[PDB]
Amino acid sequence: SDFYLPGDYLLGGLFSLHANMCKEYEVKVIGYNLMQAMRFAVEEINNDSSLLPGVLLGYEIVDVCYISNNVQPVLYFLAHEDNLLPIQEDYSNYSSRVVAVIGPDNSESVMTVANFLSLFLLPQITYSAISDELRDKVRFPALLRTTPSADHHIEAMVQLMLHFRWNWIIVLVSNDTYGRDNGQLLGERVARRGICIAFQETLPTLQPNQNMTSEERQRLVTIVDKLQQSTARVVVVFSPDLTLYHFFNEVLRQNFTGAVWIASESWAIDPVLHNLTELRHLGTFLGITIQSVPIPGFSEFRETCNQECDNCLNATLSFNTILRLSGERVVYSVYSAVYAVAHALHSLLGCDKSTCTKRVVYPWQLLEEIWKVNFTLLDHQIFFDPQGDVALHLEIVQWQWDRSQNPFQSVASYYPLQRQLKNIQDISWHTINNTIPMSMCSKRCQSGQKKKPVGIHVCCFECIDCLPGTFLNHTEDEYECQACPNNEWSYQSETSCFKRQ
Amino acid sequence: LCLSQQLRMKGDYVLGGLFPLGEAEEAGLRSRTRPSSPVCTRFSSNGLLWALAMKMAVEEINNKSDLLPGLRLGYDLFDTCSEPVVAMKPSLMFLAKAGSRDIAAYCNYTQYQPRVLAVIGPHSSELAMVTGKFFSFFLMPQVSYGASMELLSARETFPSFFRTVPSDRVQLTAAAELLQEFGWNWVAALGSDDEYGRQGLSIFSALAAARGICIAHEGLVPLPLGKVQDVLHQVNQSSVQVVLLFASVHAAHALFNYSISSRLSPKVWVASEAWLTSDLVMGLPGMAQMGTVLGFLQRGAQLHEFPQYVKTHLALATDPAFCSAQRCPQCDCITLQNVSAGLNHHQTFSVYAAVYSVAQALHNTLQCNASGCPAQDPVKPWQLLENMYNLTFHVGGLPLRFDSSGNVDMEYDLKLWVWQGSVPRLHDVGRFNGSLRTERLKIRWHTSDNQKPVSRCSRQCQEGQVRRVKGFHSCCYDCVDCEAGSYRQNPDDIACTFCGQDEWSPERSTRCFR
Ligand SMILES: COC(=O)[C@H](Cc1ccccc1)NC(=O)[C@H](CC(=O)O)NCCCc1ccc(OC)c(O)c1
Repeated sequence: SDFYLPGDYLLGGLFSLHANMCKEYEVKVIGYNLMQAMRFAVEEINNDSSLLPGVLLGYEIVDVCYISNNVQPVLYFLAHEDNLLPIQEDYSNYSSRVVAVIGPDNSESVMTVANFLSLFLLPQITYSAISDELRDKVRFPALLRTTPSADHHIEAMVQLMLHFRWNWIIVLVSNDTYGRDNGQLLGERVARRGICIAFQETLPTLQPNQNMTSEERQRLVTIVDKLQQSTARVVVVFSPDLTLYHFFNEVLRQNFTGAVWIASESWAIDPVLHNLTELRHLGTFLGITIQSVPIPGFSEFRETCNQECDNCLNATLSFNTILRLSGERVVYSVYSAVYAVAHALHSLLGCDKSTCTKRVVYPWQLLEEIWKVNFTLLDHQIFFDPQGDVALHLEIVQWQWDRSQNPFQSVASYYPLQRQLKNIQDISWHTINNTIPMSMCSKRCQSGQKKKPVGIHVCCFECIDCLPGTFLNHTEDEYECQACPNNEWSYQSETSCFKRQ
Repeated sequence: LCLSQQLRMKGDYVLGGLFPLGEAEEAGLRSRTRPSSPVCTRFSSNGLLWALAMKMAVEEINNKSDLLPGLRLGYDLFDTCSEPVVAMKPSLMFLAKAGSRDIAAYCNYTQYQPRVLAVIGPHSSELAMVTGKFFSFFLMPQVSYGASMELLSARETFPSFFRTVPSDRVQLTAAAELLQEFGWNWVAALGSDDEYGRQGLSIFSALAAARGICIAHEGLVPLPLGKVQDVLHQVNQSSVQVVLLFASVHAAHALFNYSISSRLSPKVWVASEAWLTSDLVMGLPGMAQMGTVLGFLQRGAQLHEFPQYVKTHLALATDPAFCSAQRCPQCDCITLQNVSAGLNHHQTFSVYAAVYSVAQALHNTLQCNASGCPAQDPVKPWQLLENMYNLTFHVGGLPLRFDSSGNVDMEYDLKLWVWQGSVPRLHDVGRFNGSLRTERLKIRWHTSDNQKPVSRCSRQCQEGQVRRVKGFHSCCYDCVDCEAGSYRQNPDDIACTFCGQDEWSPERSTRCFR
């Protein structure tokens, strides 16, 4: 079966093949996609004799669907090649069954596994796990990431909002860590830049295979009513995919329309949500996700417990169509992780193009070398920042429903080293004549008209005329009028005084 | 002295124990280049106190004939220096088979044979989570003092976790009841910028919505500067008189230091328990000006005989004859000057109760008769778990119970600060046990006239007044009486519209006239 491949050195791999024995949960297309992606990467590294001569690089993979089973595969990886694991004060001389772990992708399990591997300094590389706290190298010394942090995703969202001049947004968060942490981070970012959150609401956790209770329905109805009556028409959503199927259906039942939906990286590229026909009525859908880099030759390769999957092929055979139309966005992270380990291992052995002077690779030395690699894959430079991140490009996409076209159209590109949004193309809006959608708390005031705040939000203000005898000096202040000199007057709403007795 | 060597005790069954016998050197916090186990040397009194308290509890269980008759119950204590890295090693040691130094990997562990029967868990909630995720896979029963986070109550991830301290949700439901019963609706909630305060904010935000309390601002205050200025500025721009401060000690200290520095306004403060025991916070000289301070505090019996026991055994520990009877340096260099400050800490009871619980759970599992135990095979952890999940037991004569969420049912006192001049003292105002009772007439307020402050919002307007939504979740309204000379326009619109050159209309008018 696919899940095991021997070699001279072994890599451990953790992938979530099922949602939340993991087989009891629903199979996820992207998880199996990445499962096969790692296989293609290791196939390439075994083929190319120039990268690792005289060495076979093996792998072993185990399913980690959710927070449930994470302890088992870590203990299974760390064993001393015969299921033993000695308790030591110093592991400098210890041979673990794998030299590195391509770790999970969901933050809770990533942290759970990292806390355990930290003892041995076994290098862990995680793909698409975002939580910013993973930048702490004192708390997590052994962890690196082939993905931009949540910081960069939120910054991309903020710069998109600034470019199209949206001051007035609604933030929706799932009832768990992914929603809460990113909601707080967005709250930090937004306030400093002149954007205002109209309100924040926690979505109730629901599942498409489960009947909605009347209490949850009333909660959702309340949220949608708040949406309906508010003037803020930009909606940012931080949630796993599964919760949304009910939510949007309820949104459809109440005839809501005209919003701009900004999807966070957890659901910005979901085929299943994309498949629903009626979302076209709800306005433009935008999302942020890592940029497509085409892996050459990849697609026609894809065509003692918890190491199996029965549903994967049958469930994937359909959505393989959308994958074939899509841009392979997350595959490159796994590809680059495996290649990074390969180069670090090659240099650790001091190996030539000819042969390697083989030595017992104690993982801490491989971590020490992994910190130092710097090289090109598919014309993109990969090297690790001191915090452990790799600078992949981020991309903003619009959902496109002309079927058999590319379903996720690129509209902008975000560079993290420059922390900048660039190369913005046309976005086809829902508006009556394809004009940029508008959302502010109040309209811009007339000339000679001072601003009077309505509440805590700086974004909200009334307009009030400056009275005769006063003028408004926009260049120095705008929230209060200025009195005219000792022999001058003014015609109410005007920018300057005039001489009069 | 000879006191480290007492941290291990043989028996027919053994309890593992995790305590912060030492503290990490805050100035060093050495980063690691090679995979060695970190070591700590800085001593701390309270961790050793809890350790002695555990020793006392197990000694009591051994002395008495009623529980575990004729069996010898032992213990095995290890130093958790607040680091997950340090805490993990003894966590693995607990599971190595007897006499061995090895922990074999298996696909399942109901078959397995660890060397301790139960683990008395770590104090802090972060270590509680880290160690619980590990232990629960083996179904090792973990009983924790200290750790109060509500996330640990979830059985889908922590099936073997119990604790002898109520979780934060009890305290926050008491706070919500306090807000509702006093009639306040318009409040600001600040949590410390650590997972304790942040998760507390999540819990309180969920609880308040069920009762009509609308949070004007939901902020976080940093642990160790403009951030506090911004947070307090937004709280001050809100017309809020009541503030919930669910914070760690240093964050509250910083917040009040700056508030005094900024001549902040007085306000009602609702206190986290961690802050409420405010010896280093209440000493700030300006504190008296900040307004009235209330909070919910645990009530429970003290381990009255503990200080005498500590005196006795530290006196014995320096007797060279006693030395005729391993894992911590500077533990053998401790004398009463170092320790005799924390002897009254109530955590000692929670530790004490914890030990008792496991003993009782074993006693029920063995089904030992009052005259002696029946013949039995060595009891396994997952055999304890099923009996422990619904336990009732007596500690110091007080009854206690575990419900299936793993928490103990325990009541709370409402505490108010009273100012004897420059000296603040805690005083008792009420009780909470699932419903709230308060001596309302005994409270003294900070306002000049000694009357209750008002903090509430209109949740409905009337007569078609002009409406504006407010609150972090948009659940309050502020209503405006549109002035004569302009009229409502659409009854849901944000603002009024003016009449024509020769037109007029009354106050609150929905129409324009001549
Ligand atoms: C707690 O997990 C979350 O809330 C969500 C959803 C989730 C739940 C359980 C297991 C996996 C994911 N996490 C994320 O979206 C993480 C960020 C992080 O979690 O640090 N970025 C992954 C984006 C591409 C993705 C690949 C595989 C997927 O499934 C196999 C999947 O769903 C999404």
